[PDB]
Amino acid sequence: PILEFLEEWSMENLEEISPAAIADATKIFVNGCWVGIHKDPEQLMNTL
Amino acid sequence: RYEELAESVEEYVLDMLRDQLNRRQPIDNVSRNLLRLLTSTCGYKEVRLLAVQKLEMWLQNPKLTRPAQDLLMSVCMNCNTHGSEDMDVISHLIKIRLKPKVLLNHFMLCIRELLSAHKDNLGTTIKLVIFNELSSARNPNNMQVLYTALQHSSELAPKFLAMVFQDLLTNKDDYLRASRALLREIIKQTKHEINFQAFCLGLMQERKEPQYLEMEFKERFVVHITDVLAVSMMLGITAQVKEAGIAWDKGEKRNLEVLRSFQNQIAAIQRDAVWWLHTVVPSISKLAPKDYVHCLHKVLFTEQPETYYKWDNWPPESDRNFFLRLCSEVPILEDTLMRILVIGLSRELPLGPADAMELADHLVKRAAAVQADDVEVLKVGRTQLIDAVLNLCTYHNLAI
Amino acid sequence: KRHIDQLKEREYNNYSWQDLVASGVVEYIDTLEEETVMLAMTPDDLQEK
Repeated sequence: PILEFLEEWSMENLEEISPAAIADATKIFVNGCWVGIHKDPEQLMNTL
Repeated sequence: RYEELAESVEEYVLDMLRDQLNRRQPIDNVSRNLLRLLTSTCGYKEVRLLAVQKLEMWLQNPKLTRPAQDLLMSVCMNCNTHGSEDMDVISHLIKIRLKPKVLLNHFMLCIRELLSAHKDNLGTTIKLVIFNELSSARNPNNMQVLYTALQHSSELAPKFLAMVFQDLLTNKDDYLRASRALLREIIKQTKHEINFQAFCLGLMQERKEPQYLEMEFKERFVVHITDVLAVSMMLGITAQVKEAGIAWDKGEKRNLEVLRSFQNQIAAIQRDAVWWLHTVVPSISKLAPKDYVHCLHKVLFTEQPETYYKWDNWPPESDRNFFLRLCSEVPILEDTLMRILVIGLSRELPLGPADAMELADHLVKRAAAVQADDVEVLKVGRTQLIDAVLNLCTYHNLAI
Repeated sequence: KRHIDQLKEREYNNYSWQDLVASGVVEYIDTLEEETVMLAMTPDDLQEK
């Protein structure tokens, strides 16, 4: 359910995302494993 | 200007409305222009449902507070058809939850508008709110929503609430404790601004639907109705009424009017309950003589205190004596007296003449114990009460 | 102060610590999250201005 909620939200899985434009975004992990990155770390931390 | 093109216009609007709402957007990407368009297009139940689906997060977004409030009030004022879409919109609205005080006040005004939109909105909202309260999805706004509904309709809201309690009691499971706590807390938040007499009348009204007419615990339902009536009788006492009773016990004539009006309501409710027992209760079901006498003792508050609290233990031990004394000390009515005598003389009604006359004696003594110059505690115009009393002693010319 | 009012009248409201969790005043904290959150020792004494 967490995976589905993030996928619905503005999260981009690592395979699609451009490797270059990656420093700016904040990485997100679930149970250790890396799922993807998000441009704005805010507005989702408080939402969660 | 588009009477001939109404269907095409509605479908065409809904097309792009669905497109825009379905497009995956971040919260900040929502446009106040889009919110205004939705507000203007709320005339359609589909638009009002799509809006209420995500209205909670739109309100939570501070940047969209005013347009979202406008959308909410437009939805409320356009929700006047009481359709299935309207019911779903009400369900979504009650699911919504609002933290801010100002937002809560605006929501309450919008709920007033929604109730005014259609008459059945009141009953539907009460039913949904009480269902939510019974379920585990309690909304911290349910109590104040019901408070505002009662304010809007001080009588029809109690009536709907009473029928819903009847539907809960008819339900197979024993909702006695939950209903008692529910009404207790509801009264607590509403600060007792509820017409207890009107609510009791709503509970008293017979139900004609096959679900009630085929209920296989009719006797249990009647018993539970009596129990909840006694609980409402208890709750009728406020802190102010407690103070007035204390003052009367001490002989002080301070705020006696509150106590007198309360006792008048109590007596009227007791008369209504006696009328119901006499007329409708036999029609609904044929209770055993012991159960019928027990219910009569309860409604007249001549029953043992233990049975009152044996279920939920409420009220606490301290409050029981005071509440019982206060409710027992009430005036009597000629209608109550004549109904008691008629029931006693009624062979078909399982009440012996001796028991009926003994109960009448006890109640008359209790009313006389309410000696008050300013209150017509004992007022009877008909002299046929004497004849009925004398007949009650007739032996079956010899009398016991 | 409202919540404690209902809580103190237990065994009648069926009011539960789980219901408190639902009300969202209290929450579970693990050590990882504790690492990056300030703590107020005594609300009666610390948070007060």
